[PDB]
Amino acid sequence: QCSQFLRGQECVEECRVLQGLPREYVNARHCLPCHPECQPQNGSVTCFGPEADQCVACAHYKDPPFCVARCP
Amino acid sequence: ETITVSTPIKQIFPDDAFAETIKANLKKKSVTDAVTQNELNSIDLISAPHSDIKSVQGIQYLPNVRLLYLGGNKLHDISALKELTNLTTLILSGNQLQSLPNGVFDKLTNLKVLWLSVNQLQSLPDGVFDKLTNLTSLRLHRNQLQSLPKGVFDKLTNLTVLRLSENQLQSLPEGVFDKLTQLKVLWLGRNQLKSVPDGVFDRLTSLQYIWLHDNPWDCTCPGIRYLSEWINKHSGVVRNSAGSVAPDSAKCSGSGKPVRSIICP
Ligand SMILES: *[C@@H]1O[C@H](CO)[C@@H](O)[C@H](O)[C@H]1NC(C)=O
Repeated sequence: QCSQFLRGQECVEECRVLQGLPREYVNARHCLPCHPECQPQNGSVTCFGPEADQCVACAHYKDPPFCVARCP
Repeated sequence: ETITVSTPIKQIFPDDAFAETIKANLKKKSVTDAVTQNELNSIDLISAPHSDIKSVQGIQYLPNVRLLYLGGNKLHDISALKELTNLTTLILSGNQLQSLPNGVFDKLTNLKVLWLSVNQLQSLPDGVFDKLTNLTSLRLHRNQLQSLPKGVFDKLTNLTVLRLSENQLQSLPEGVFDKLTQLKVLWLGRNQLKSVPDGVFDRLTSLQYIWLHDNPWDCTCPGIRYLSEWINKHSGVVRNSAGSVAPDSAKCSGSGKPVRSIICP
């Protein structure tokens, strides 16, 4: 029973879209973490979906279209 | 703006929800409590999503407010935000804004994030964003814009995200994106666009994601040549509403064939 957003089983008023870690996106009122290879952004969302090719910027390397941990 | 003598919260902020908000923010015991200007000066962050706020009258007394999360309320007037010069994040999504005062953002020159989505904006004033030289994200999703003023984004040279989906856009002004060389994310889906200006995307050299779906693209030649050739040359940039790479997501009206499938003689 949640009136606003859910992070796991917790009812929360906001997700970590613009601040807080891990950064999150929203799907059907669920807070979900951005892929860990997306670099947290200051001034914009960090992801628009779950995948490593939906980040605004990559935290380490990029193997287009994917952000990746290790040098391609 | 400054209060000179201690004043009840309820009197500074006449909206019952917003007075409750200030009270919780300052951890007071009731909206009848009097507050000082130094207490109001302490407010850096207001977060009151879905709080039934109908007016933010009184917020002009918060000179240091920097983050303003007001999504999902009932605002139709934002005149009292005009001189909150330390604002960096202003979220007004999901309110009842039908229009914006001319020059309402002109003093908010530190704004980075300006979200105006899910309102009922019928138009944008000429030059409404011109002073927001540091803006990095602008969202206008789910409004009722049918056109944009020429050059409305030209001063937003640092813009990284621009969301224009779910409007009623009939056309894009020539050159409208020409200054957005840092733009990475552009939503244009679910509008009434039958064409774009030739070359409209050609300065968007940082663009990584674009949404073009659910527009009635006129795929007759030669008008469709630029958009067809652009998509073919940027087939990994186009995303469908689900968020996946889908260059075929931009469809011709009538036939439903993919725009990028059209070849002009
Ligand atoms: C962004 O940078 C500003 C100024 O340097 C800082 O005060 C703020 O905490 C930062 N953004 C995030 C969410 O880290």
